[PDB]
This record gives sequence, C-alpha cells and structure tokens, in this order.
Amino acid sequence: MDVFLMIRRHKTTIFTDAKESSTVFELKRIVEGILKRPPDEQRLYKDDQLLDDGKTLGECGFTSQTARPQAPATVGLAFRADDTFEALCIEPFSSPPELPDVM
Amino acid sequence: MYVKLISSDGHEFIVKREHALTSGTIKAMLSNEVNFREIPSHVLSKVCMYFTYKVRYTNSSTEIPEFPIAPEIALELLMAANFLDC
Amino acid sequence: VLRSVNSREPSQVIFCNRSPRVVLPVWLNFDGEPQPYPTLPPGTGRRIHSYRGHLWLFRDAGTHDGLLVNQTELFVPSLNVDGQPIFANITLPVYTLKERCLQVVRSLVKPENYRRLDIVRSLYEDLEDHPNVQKDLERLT
Ligand SMILES: Cc1ncoc1-c1ccc(CNC(=O)[C@@H]2C[C@@H](O)CN2C(=O)CC(C)(C)C)cc1
Repeated sequence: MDVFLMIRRHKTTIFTDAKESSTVFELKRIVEGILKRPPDEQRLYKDDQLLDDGKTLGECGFTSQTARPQAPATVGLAFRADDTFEALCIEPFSSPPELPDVM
Repeated sequence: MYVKLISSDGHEFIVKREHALTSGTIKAMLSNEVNFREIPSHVLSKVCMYFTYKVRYTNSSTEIPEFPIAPEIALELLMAANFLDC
Repeated sequence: VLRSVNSREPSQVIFCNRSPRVVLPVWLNFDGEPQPYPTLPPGTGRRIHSYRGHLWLFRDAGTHDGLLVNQTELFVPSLNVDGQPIFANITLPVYTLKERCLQVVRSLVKPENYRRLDIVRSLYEDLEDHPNVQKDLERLT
C-alpha cells in the first residue's frame, strides 16, 4: 500500500510516495537522490520522534489511510553540518488572511 | 525526475516532473525551478496536493474522496487555479 | 436527440450512491425533457424499475454539480442476465482544481455577492455560470 508524504526541512518540502512496507533508510535514499546528501547525514522525524533506520513506515505510523494523496503525512528532516546534527526546524507555511465579509 | 516550485514567500516545493506538467502554465514556464511571485506557500502546498490527488484517482474505479478546501484559502486557490489552468 | 427510447422492456436497476453528495437522479423522457426523481443520501442505494434504452444522469441535488455513473455521464439500463439487476455506481468525478474551487466559493457566497469579490471579471462569470442540466444536454448534443 502506498503512503503519501511531505518531507520537510526549513523552507524545503518534498512530495513523494512510498510503500507502507518500505524502510526509513529507503526513504533517506529517496531524499539522497533529490537533495544530494547521504543517509548518514540525515535524520528523519515523526513530530519530535527520531525514526530508526530499519523500521518500516507502517511501524512508524505512516499508513495508507492517514498518509493520503490529498492530505499527506509530514516527515521531518534534519542534516548533519560536518560534525553534529542541526536541530529539527520546519518553517511554517504562510497564514491565510481574514475571510472577506461576504464569506 | 523532480522539479522545484517556489512560492512568493520563498518556500520550495519539490514535486515529480510529471505531476507538475498537470499544469499547462507550468509546462510553458519550464519549456528546472519556477518562481511564483503571486502564490503564497499556504496555497502552493495545496496545489501540489491536488497534483498528487489527480494522478492517483484519475482513471480508477476505486471510490474517489472529495478534495478538501478550507474556506480561508478558497479564494486564493481559485485565483491560482485560474492562472495555472489545472 | 438525447431521449429515452420507448422500448417497454423492463430492466431493474440499483442506483448506488458511492459519493459523499446527496444525489438527484434525472430521467430524460421521450421528448428529451429532464425529469427529476427522488434523491439518494450519501452512501445509500435504491432498487428501481426502469426500462431498456432509457437514459439517466446524476447530479448533486443541492448544487447540480455533475456526477459519474459507471465512470461516464449517461446511464442506459441494459437487458437483465438471469434476473440480476444492473448496477449504476454513482461517484464523484476528479474535478479540475478550478471547478472544485468554484464549488466551494459558491457554497460560501450568496449570488448577490459574487461581484463584491476581489477577482477578475471572467471569474465572476465563472461563478454565475452555475452547473445546470439543460446546459449539459446542449453540451452532450
Ligand atoms: C425510489 C426512487 N429513488 C430514486 O428513483 C426512484 C424511483 C421511484 C420510482 C420509479 C418508477 N419507475 C419509473 O418511473 C420508470 C423510470 C424511468 O425508466 C421512467 N419510468 C417509467 O415507468 C415510464 C413513465 C414515467 C411511466 C412514462 C423509478 C425510480
């Protein structure tokens, strides 16, 4: 079963899908192909929890019925700058304005 | 193969090239990053989710859910959808 | 041109609403006039008597947005094989993002107010140009 994800770091967001049965490490390989940083320089999170490399996405709570095409699940990403890892930081999206009177 | 779509407030959205070509306007802007000076990130994020939804449920007999749109973004999304022709 | 054929051959049909909308079934009578039939709530079904060669389409009862039936616009009952009814599976189409935004904006703004919106005149006309069965019969002809 496919799960639909937004992988997020700072002001970067990647839309991709993967299998419920695929591993955290396999998702780092996907990120590597896109942003050119190897798996050992990556940490992936679900909310504030660091995800272990050998776990499947399903085990980590990304399931086909919560990680949907029209409302994908967010995975946090942090990079290692040289020696140590930056902290997880996701810039929020902009805020919608007030509804006009007629709405 | 991926393309980068950048919102007016600087958010970078990375999506599959074939999903982005859902939009005739985006195909033309590529013919591979595109900047959108009028589309803020809270709108462009939803546009990218629509591409995923469209590709997933086009030509499929598995039941189709409603594409959700919050009232707060509906007006800006309409303007963006009109510009992008999708 | 788009009209039911007066075959007088019964055909039992199940209307199955697998949409999240309240569904209005429309029969095109023998002169092509649309005739509305009782609505179906979301997720519900009705067993109905129709006839071979009769033409049906399906709309959202509140807004008249277009729906699909067995993946197309029109449903024509066929011959029943071994007394089994024909299924008409009614579903949401994949709307374009523009049509879907117009639906939401129409559901929030009364038509008297479409002109107060800060948008291009062509979008004012798109809002006012409501979905409507007559307009789609002209289209499908
Ligand atoms: C209960 C219901 N909910 C949605 O639709 C119905 C419903 C209720 C009753 C019927 C009765 N059958 C008919 O009216 C058929 C359907 C269509 O083929 C036209 N028709 C006729 O019998 C020909 C007539 C209308 C008499 C010239 C059909 C559908």
